[PDB]
Amino acid sequence: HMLSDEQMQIINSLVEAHHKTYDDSYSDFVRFRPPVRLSMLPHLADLVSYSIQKVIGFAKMIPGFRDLTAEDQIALLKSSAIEIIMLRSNQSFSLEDMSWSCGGPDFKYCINDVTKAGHTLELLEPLVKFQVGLKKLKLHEEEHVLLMAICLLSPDRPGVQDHVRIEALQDRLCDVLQAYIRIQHPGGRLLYAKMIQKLADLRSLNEEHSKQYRSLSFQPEHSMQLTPLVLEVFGSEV
Amino acid sequence: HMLSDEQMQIINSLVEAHHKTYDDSYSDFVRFRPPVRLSMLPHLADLVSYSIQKVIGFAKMIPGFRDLTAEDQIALLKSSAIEIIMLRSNQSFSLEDMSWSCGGPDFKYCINDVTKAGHTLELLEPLVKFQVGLKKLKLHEEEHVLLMAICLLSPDRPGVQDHVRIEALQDRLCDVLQAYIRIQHPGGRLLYAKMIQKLADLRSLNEEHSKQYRSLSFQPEHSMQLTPLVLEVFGSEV
Amino acid sequence: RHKILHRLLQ
Amino acid sequence: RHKILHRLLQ
Ligand SMILES: C=C1/C(=C\C=C2/CCC[C@@]3(C)[C@H]2CC[C@]3(C)C#CC#CC(O)(C(F)(F)F)C(F)(F)F)C[C@@H](O)C[C@@H]1O
Ligand SMILES: C=C1/C(=C\C=C2/CCC[C@@]3(C)[C@H]2CC[C@]3(C)C#CC#CC(O)(C(F)(F)F)C(F)(F)F)C[C@@H](O)C[C@@H]1O
Repeated sequence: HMLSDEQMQIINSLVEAHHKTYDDSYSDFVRFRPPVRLSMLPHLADLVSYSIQKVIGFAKMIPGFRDLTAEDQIALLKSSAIEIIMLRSNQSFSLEDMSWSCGGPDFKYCINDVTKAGHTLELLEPLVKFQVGLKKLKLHEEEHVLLMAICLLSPDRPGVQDHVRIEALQDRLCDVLQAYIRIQHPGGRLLYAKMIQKLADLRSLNEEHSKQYRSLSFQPEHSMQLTPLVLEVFGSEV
Repeated sequence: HMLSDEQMQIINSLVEAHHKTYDDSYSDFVRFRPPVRLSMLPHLADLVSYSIQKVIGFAKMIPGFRDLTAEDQIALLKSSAIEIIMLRSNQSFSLEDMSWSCGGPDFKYCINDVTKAGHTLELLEPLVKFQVGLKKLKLHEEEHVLLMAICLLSPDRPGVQDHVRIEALQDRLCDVLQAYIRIQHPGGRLLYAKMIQKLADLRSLNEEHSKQYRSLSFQPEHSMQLTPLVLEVFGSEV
Repeated sequence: RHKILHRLLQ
Repeated sequence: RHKILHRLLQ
């Protein structure tokens, strides 16, 4: 087999969208509230808020997303956001020092750093285990970006309305991945399954984060250190 | 005449409260989102949000404030906050370079800096004219701190309920000032009047800021750069 | 609600 | 409302 022109286009517009919303230099991080070693909460809130905007710009360039109703777009984004963030953050994750390295020693976050931002080992341990497994799948750019769009276009989210249209989108995308791997990836005949499972892991991870963020956001002394966008996206308004 | 022990105490607890809520080193400013030359909006929002917390800690130590109902305390704070900020900010204002200098060249804000945070000359011009006049009154520490507490305890604010109790507080404080000046300040027999007028100027200034903040906060691209506390205090919820 | 998300979604 | 102001006012 070989991919169709339509499939090929999808890959193209997706990879372009990724490059336009991911700055490999992390130079913008100097505009965040500085890291402090809940001393790390201001910087990581600034980090997540930044990533949410990037995740939004990415989604806007996914073929078909823009053509959903705003309600649905917000619904998909509000529930998949942290998963896209965990997914995209694999690019900065490093196995050699088991942390996310972002252009410097100040912007290197280990588990202990994130523990000073109000999270527990109950999240951070499966998260790092997740990032390693995902790292070990040695995904192509095309695969990485596909997987993220698949995650965005999951129809089993709370709040979606046109589940029929969103499922059609996700399937179209999965075919592109299942195909791509078959043709363009040597030695990956279990990979699709391995990626699908990575999605199932993200749901658990989403749940644990949501528990902990809920704990965090319920204390005004801490939620005041969050950002209006974070509060909007991770908050529970209908 | 000479001040009573009660008046003397009031002065004492007020000056102590000022020192506890004003860090003359401005070292905490390195924890704000950096200044950029609406490039200055993130840093000044971080600056104001910081000052609001200090203004709150100050008010908490004013004799009698703590004994009001929370409703009233919030009402007094929500409407006087920016005035206390303009008032307290005189301490960093400098006539030699016509700007607020806060420990460095990065933390030196002229009119042009604040114009990059979403404000117009319509505010910033009378503001600087205000800061100069106030600077020229060469207030004692005791007078400066009194004037701020008077401003906080104004009963003519929207939302106050026990205007009777708050007026009693403010008068008690004004007597302390009117007295202090008489006794402890040589050559200030017009000063009380000059300070009272400074209060009337602040109301105009409050109005102009409120117009402009309302303009600013109505644009999501800008309000997202503000902070949860700023939004709470300067926002209009009842 | 979601004032910011609506804007960011242009 | 005013969740933060209530806290900051202890
Ligand atoms: C975010 C990215 C990168 C690193 C990601 C990293 C490394 C730092 C920790 C992050 C952020 C992790 C992914 C998820 C995790 C463990 C978290 C969290 C959180 C949280 C909060 O509850 C908190 F704490 F209040 F801030 C929330 F919701 F407010 F934001 C760096 C680059 O790859 C870009 C990518 O876009
Ligand atoms: C605040 C202080 C100092 C300088 C103050 C200064 C110098 C900088 C500009 C300030 C902040 C001025 C007093 C008032 C003014 C012209 C302003 C403003 C504003 C505004 C906002 O609308 C904006 F823009 F969105 F951020 C608001 F509401 F969101 F905050 C420095 C020290 O004296 C401490 C003192 O506590």
